[PDB]
Amino acid sequence: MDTEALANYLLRQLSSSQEYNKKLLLACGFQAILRKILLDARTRATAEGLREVYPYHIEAATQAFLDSQ
Amino acid sequence: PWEFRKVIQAEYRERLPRNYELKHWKKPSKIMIGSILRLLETNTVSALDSVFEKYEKEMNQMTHGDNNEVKRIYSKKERLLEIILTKIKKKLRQAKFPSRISERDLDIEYIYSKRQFIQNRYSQELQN
Amino acid sequence: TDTYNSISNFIENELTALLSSDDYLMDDLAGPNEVCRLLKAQVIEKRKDAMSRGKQD
Amino acid sequence: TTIDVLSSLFINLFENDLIPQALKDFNKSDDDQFRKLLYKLDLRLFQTISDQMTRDLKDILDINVSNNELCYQLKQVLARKEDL
Amino acid sequence: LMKRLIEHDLNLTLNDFSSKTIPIYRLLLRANIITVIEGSTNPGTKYIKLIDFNETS
Amino acid sequence: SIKPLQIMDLKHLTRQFLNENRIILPKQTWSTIQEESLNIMDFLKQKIGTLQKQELVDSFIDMGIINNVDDMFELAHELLPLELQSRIESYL
Repeated sequence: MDTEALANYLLRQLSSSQEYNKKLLLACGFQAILRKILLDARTRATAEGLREVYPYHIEAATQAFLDSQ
Repeated sequence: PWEFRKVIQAEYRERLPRNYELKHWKKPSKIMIGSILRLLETNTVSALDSVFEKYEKEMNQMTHGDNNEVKRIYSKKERLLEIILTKIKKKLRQAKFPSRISERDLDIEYIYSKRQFIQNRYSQELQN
Repeated sequence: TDTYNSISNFIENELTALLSSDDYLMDDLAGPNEVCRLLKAQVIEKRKDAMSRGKQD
Repeated sequence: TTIDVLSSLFINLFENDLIPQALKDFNKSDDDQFRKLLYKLDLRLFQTISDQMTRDLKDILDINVSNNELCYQLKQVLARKEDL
Repeated sequence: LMKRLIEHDLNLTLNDFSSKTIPIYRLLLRANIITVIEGSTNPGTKYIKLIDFNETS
Repeated sequence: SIKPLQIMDLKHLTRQFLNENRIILPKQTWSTIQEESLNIMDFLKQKIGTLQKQELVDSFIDMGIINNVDDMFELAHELLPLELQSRIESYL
């Protein structure tokens, strides 16, 4: 499932070429949010020592992220 | 106070934190207008029913039992309420609010029915 | 049986809606208008987080 | 805050534009009862509409959070039922 | 800049690239033939060099 | 339903990122991030409703992700195929 499929998801959520580029940049930003959140989740899991992450880890990470945003 | 945009901007600046960037201002879409007019129509119907039930005796003694004048004034106040509804519709059509609100996000009947259903399920689970 | 819906429905019908309607009608019929609107304003003001659905629940 | 600014808009509009206008109309019509009680029931209409606006918006927000709280209570009840 | 890249200059960074050479650097980055690593001694300065095209490890 | 995404969509989306950088996701974490994708999309649409040139890069600077347009088309380099990042570079 490519990034263009996520752009299709976003356009069907909101419903030419320049708006396609805008939505593609939006999909890239969404992937950046997910990657940063998962990186914070691993950082906190390694801080606690657990090999995997858990829902409370990533909930705390995303609350700390949205606190700054 | 008829200047809706200034009050909207002042209340958005007052009721939000200072780091909340309101960069994007959007006019209310047609579904917002439909939901607002539906809520206003239902609440005006309920209000006029309550008023005419509460003040029926003075209305009857002043008209000496003439129900035709009662219905004529009911129609006149209905016309006035519809005129005011069109006026406030025109005033909100020149307004700004984020487009995150849908029809299901603002409707009394749907949320009330959902609350009734979840309360019935809660009581049934408590019974079991 | 269904005791909990009966309790909650009895509260939300005969306890808060009846109280609001009776207070409004009695304040309207006490005399007058501006007096009633103002008094309703502060009694609504000080009853915050007390008549909410969380409190009845 | 969108519900809050909508409530503030309705409060300002009814409390400063329509209710004082109909109150002045009610005070003006001293010669004839018939227009006088017309303006009085107009005051009834606008004031009940303003109160209904505020109560309905606060009730929308309150039921929107109370439904989540009741859902949490329902999940707790289901867990206790499973353990039982 | 190309001569510094071929000779594998260790002082190459993003500072010597002008605004006109920014599309050229983007073309080079799209080739995936350069290492983009931020300097530990000077954060914010991305040290740039080509990957080794001759190794037989 | 129609607006929430699926679990397999998230596997196909971020499976390689959890593989190159070693991440282990149990099923509860998968359901949690499936729930969180909706909140992230709502927050992104609340922050950016309409799309024009300067506001998106200003918001992404405000997002704390980037510092310039160079970071924009370098982050697009690591998240897009070659034709799409070339098209974005032609757009920026």
